[PDB]
Amino acid sequence: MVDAFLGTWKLVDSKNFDDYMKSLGVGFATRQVASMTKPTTIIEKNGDILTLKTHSTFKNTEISFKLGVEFDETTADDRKVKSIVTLDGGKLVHLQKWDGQETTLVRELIDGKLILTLTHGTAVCTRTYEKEA
Ligand SMILES: CCCCCCCCCC(=O)O
Repeated sequence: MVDAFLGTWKLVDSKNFDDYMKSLGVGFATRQVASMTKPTTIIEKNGDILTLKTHSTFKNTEISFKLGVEFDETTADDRKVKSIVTLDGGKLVHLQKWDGQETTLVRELIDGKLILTLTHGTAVCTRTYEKEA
């Protein structure tokens, strides 16, 4: 039951993204630009294959995956990670692993908004997306 996630979403609120980027080792100049960007996230499905696009004026990313199947991913900050996306309690949980480190990207629907929670180390960032029609 991934169907409620599908569509086009626009960032409307961000808390502590600088704290998350610093924890990942992102350089101050990239943090500047990223702090002022309002990405568009598009989530599409074709059968068992999900595609997640993140578009912005700064960086674009795209991944395609099947739920529960590991994949190789190159992140926006140029980390080469082993990724798995699963559905857990109605949340879309994206785990990235590299160099014995982990970060989670959890997406949940609350009151029709998409809440993305990013955790690395002690850093927790919350990003709120709203559906575009
Ligand atoms: C340039 C820093 C990149 C950090 C990793 C990707 C974070 C995604 C944020 C989002 O989709 O809203």
